[PDB]
Amino acid sequence: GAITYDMEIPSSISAEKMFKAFVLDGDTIIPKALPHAITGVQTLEGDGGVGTIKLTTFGEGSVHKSVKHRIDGLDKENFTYSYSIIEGGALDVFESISYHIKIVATPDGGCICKNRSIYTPKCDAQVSEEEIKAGKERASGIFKKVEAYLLANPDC
Repeated sequence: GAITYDMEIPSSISAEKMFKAFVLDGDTIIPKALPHAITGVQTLEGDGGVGTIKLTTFGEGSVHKSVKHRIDGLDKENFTYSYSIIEGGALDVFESISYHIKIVATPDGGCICKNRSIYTPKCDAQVSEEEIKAGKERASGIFKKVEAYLLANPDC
């Protein structure tokens, strides 16, 4: 089938600005969030919206130098965001890789932000604990460097 793993994050930035900083503005913030194994991020479409394609590229300790993914869906009623890997070396081991954020407000001027990944094998791979734990540290780094970017620069 397809296997999946999740994490939940308390945040104070607005749910739109959170995902905007997380991948749309991710051109600097994702490199700064994972400065060892990531080296760069770039857009490959009319940006920001659904059906935007995005490059992400990698450094030391890395199985593949690059991957491409899409901004796949967004639902600002309960701010769910889909984003999915479409080509590049992550799909050498896997048939498809995908991701799911969910964001809802609090009574305290913030948000609760859940994040998740989905891995579809070529009917063989088990999914490695390495990307479960690195996925936590990488997504955490983004949710921290995004709030620190918007601490310095909320006017964007």
